[PDB]
Amino acid sequence: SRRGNAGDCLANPAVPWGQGVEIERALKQVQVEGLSGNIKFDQNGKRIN
Amino acid sequence: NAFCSQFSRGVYAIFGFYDKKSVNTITSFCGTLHVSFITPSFPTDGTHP
Amino acid sequence: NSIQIGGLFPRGADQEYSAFRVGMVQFSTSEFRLTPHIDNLEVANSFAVTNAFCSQFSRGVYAIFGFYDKKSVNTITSFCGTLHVSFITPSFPTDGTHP
Repeated sequence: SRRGNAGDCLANPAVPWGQGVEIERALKQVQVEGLSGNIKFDQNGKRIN
Repeated sequence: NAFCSQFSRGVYAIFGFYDKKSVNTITSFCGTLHVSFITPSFPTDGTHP
Repeated sequence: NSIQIGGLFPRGADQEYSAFRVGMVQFSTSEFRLTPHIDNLEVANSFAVTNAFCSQFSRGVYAIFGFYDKKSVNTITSFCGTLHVSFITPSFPTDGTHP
């Protein structure tokens, strides 16, 4: 919960926030079933299986 | 400006569509501000975080 | 008077920036003068292309010189068509018409 204010997108220098690294690792490590079938991801973000 | 509006609001992920004339605007910003982006559009070629 | 323009140059583009200074010294006049603001960037990073663009629209430039790649060609044409600023470029031409 990054309740610290994100600010604008035009930051000099633009700075990330390291809890964003936490989010995509959860997003890639999801294997559920949906309308198309087996939703299995890669490290890239593309679908496999 | 619709991307920077929601990043000024503060979000954890963004769902949305892109097109051919806007795909590199997306894949640059999500590499920079480390905001994950889930989308049903055509697959980008390359290894995009 | 002195007018203000913006410059977008790739890192590794040594000769063109050298060719940019030779053009300014020769085509200078005594009456009206052009003032550049040079920026060096990666050109494939469309964030940095956007970041360099809006920084120079904050300066209030009159026209912009710069390059673009395949990654950034849509970024410029969507901006210059919206923000009504002129962009002069030696890059490959855009297919279709863009103001």
